[PDB]
Amino acid sequence: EFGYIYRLAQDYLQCVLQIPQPGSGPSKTSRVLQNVAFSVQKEVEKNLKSCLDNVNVVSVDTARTLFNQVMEKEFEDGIINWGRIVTIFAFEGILIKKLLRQQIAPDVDTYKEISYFVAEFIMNNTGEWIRQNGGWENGFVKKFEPK
Ligand SMILES: *CCC(=O)N(c1ccc(O[C@@H]2CC[C@@H](N)C2)cc1)[C@@H](C)c1ccc(C(F)(F)F)c(C#N)c1
Repeated sequence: EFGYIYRLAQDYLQCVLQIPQPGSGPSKTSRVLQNVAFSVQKEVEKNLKSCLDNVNVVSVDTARTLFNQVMEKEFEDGIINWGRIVTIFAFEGILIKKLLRQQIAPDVDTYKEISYFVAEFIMNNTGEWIRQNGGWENGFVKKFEPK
């Protein structure tokens, strides 16, 4: 459900921003996701450096527009797979790093807005495929957890 996906998206943004939230800590799914998505994010940052250096992410609306353009390109052939879902989180990590650095009126309460639209996209466009492929615990974690 939305709340579950929003918590994954929020946890990943907090991981990239170096602000882990105090308390019981991230779930097993979140821990596995942070590891795989961060690895994909680092690869994307290097491989698409010229492409990422040409944008100025001055606002949440600018980040939303950029994210939608990436999603149209990522899923243009209509196929969904777990590697593509991990790539969504990798792009939200890149967007929050650019927003911290380039946002016009830096607003600490706008990192949750990026997490929100990423969760809306995941739920609306990939949610049914995720559920049919086992959800996060029986699908995602089984595929990507350490061997
Ligand atoms: C380089 C083209 C470009 O400026 N661009 C863009 C980046 C990435 C894709 O598609 C991904 C790579 C190929 C597929 N696997 C998906 C498409 C277009 C823009 C729209 C862009 C630049 C920078 C960012 C950044 F992350 F830095 F904020 C985004 C985003 N989000 C998009």
